[PDB]
Amino acid sequence: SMSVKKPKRDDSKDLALCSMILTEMETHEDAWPFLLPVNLKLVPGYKKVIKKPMDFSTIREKLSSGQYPNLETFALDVRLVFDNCETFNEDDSDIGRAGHNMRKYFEKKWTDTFK
Repeated sequence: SMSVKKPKRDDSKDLALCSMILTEMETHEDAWPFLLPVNLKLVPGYKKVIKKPMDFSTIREKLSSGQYPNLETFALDVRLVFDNCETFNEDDSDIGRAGHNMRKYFEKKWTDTFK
């Protein structure tokens, strides 16, 4: 509350560390469904069904231009990429499986880097 603060967690490396995580996501072999925005002209249903499209290139541009106020807003956009994938793709598909694998990969890097 006013003039009563919890001890200051060091957040000065968060930007660099989120960039490293995102690099590792970009270079994973199952990243290919997620590297670029879904083409809304060429994928029937996507525009109407997926209210907030997100992809790694879009996260990379937001990261690079100071559009994440903190590390939690960054994790929300990464998770959105996988939540979107699960909304649109059967679990038993190459893309569905890719999404589950990437989410698992991300969540471990996240816990190990920050928790």
